[PDB]
Amino acid sequence: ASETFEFQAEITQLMSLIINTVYSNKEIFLRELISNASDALDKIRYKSLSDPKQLETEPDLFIRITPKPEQKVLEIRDSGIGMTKAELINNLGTIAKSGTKAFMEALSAGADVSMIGQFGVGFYSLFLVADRVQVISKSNDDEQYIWESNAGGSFTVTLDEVNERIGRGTILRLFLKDDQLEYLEEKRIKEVIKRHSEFVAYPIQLVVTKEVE
Amino acid sequence: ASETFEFQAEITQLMSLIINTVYSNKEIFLRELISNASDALDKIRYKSLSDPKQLETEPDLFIRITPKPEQKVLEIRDSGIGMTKAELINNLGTIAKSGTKAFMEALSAGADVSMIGQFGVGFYSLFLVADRVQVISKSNDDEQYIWESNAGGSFTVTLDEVNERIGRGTILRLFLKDDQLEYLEEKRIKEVIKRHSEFVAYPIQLVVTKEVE
Ligand SMILES: COC1=C2C[C@@H](C)C[C@H](OC)[C@H](O)[C@H](C)/C=C(\C)[C@@H](OC(N)=O)[C@@H](OC)/C=C\C=C(/C)C(=O)NC(=C(c3ccco3)C1=O)C2=O
Ligand SMILES: COC1=C2C[C@@H](C)C[C@H](OC)[C@H](O)[C@H](C)/C=C(\C)[C@@H](OC(N)=O)[C@@H](OC)/C=C\C=C(/C)C(=O)NC(=C(c3ccco3)C1=O)C2=O
Ligand code: NI
Ligand code: NI
Ligand code: NI
Ligand code: NI
Ligand code: NI
Ligand code: NI
Repeated sequence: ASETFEFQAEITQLMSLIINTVYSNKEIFLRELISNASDALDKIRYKSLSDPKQLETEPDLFIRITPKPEQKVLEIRDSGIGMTKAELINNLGTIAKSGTKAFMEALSAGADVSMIGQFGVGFYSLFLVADRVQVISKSNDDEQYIWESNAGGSFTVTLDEVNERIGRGTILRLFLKDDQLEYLEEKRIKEVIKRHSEFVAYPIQLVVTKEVE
Repeated sequence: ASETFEFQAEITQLMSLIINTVYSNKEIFLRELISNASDALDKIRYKSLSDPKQLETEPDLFIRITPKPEQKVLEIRDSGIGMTKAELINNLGTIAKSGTKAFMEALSAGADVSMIGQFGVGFYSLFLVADRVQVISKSNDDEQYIWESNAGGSFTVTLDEVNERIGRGTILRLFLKDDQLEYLEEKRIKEVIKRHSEFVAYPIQLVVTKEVE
């Protein structure tokens, strides 16, 4: 029925630094979320070694990118390990994150945004291209939940009685900024993926809507 | 929380005649559901003439066909008028339907299955290719509901706390028979649509998943 949570202070700062920022190489947000997806797919594949039944909820391991042009939305789905309510809460904003400080200090010094991934806060690069995100997620150990943020000071978390059922995993639902609609285009997606996500152990799927004529 | 309803007797007979049937031209089920979609799109476009706000819930008028190969499922979506709980109940199985009798008598006499559409029971041709259907629907005048049938003697109707939100309209979710998986293939869909659905006033979209390599 949907709870509101406060962002740890530094995490709010990080998000502002990013959402309010010029910078050409915004395309990196795609490497970052594909990198996350991949990590999440590794984790369930590995968990499944001693627990084969964990795969039963969704046998197929993939990454799938669905531009929804109509809604100015882009979605990155993975059939990875997914995240519980508690995980969404703790890992995505309430708890003091590993390198949020360190990363901003590095930016102060002239570091390239590109590095965000190496500080373990790559997730937040999605604010380069988006003013709202929903992380929708289904872990084998909990119900499906939606974490939502507009880069403000808080996020909500809501039991998901609204989205298609993910069997297991996570959909990143990016509400793209108006200047950033190029990331809805098939050719632009293939380009970024080919150039900067060359070594991914899982198939990357791209959902394309074509009018039959 | 999901109610069970009985099929009017003749409607049960019709469904058996169809689901238990040889016959080459099964492809007609596609004409029939595209024909329905179109009718449903006409109806809201027309309703919108004196009530422009009816379009607000989903401004775009389209038909969209999404083969889900993984789940052996094919979906035909329309952004048409959609159907209420009561409508799903009355119009799709509990009430004595216009030409269900007449149509079966016509089949007894040697009529081609193709004609089902002209008896106003084309909907049931989907059992040519499918052993389970979910009709999921969102009318402007009610919540989203799922009507479900395996061709048996009954259907259920359930408040939809499980599927993506249709803004307005209907998704036909066909669980294809194992002999009928050709209707998952892009080329097969374009063929049937081009040959037998040549004159449709609305764009027909086909969702294709392609692996980026
Ligand atoms: C040491 O674990 C890792 C953490 C610490 C926890 C958050 C891990 C999570 O706990 C529940 C969980 O184990 C998930 C698998 C989470 C993943 C990676 C993502 O979700 C999925 N499923 O797509 C992502 O939301 C999309 C979640 C937040 C990640 C943020 C903050 C990051 O920028 N980076 C990050 C990692 C990483 C991997 C590759 C590049 O960076 C990473 O390995 C981490 O922060
Ligand atoms: C005189 O209205 C019509 C009826 C009688 C009522 C059912 C109408 C419905 O009441 C609420 C409603 O007005 C919807 C718009 C329903 C549509 C057409 C479909 O849903 C959508 N939205 O895709 C379909 O489920 C997919 C529903 C059942 C239809 C069956 C039984 C049919 O085989 N045929 C059929 C028509 C038809 C049109 C073209 C070819 O055949 C038709 O015009 C009819 O039965
Ligand atoms: Ni539009
Ligand atoms: Ni916007
Ligand atoms: Ni580049
Ligand atoms: Ni499979
Ligand atoms: Ni089956
Ligand atoms: Ni033909």
